[PDB]
Amino acid sequence: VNPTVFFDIAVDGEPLGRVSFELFADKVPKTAENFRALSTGEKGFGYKGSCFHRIIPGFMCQGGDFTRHNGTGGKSIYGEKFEDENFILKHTGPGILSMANAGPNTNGSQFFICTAKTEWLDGKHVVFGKVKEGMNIVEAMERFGSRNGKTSKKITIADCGQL
Repeated sequence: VNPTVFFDIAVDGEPLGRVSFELFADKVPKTAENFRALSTGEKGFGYKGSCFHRIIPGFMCQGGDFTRHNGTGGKSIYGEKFEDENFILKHTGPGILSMANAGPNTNGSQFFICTAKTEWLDGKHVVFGKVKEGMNIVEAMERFGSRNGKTSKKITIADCGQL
């Protein structure tokens, strides 16, 4: 019953592979629904064609800024921003999907996929999903990051949607 969404990832336009996520709609329904709808594009905007702008190996891959492509944009399906729904789930290790923010109650569209345990984020970022298939593809993406987060090649969501 929890939804599954996919991203098809490309590297300088060349297909890399597919990542699928389970969204924890049973625990964070509002947050899960935002990501789901942005991944299908059903509200007329969303993730398709957007990039992963910041990738720090051994930490995380951050994306979802589909309006400015650099970490300073994005919007939710509820408006520019929405509240921190709850902090029931924790950042327990690689594969966790979590909301980026700029302060309390400032969730938009930006998210990150953790490639390490990031326990210091517990209670500050809302965890709402986890990689189900294709963690190997996230690992391959990570190799195009750097210490300061700039990517060596352009990493994009070529297609996405719901499975």
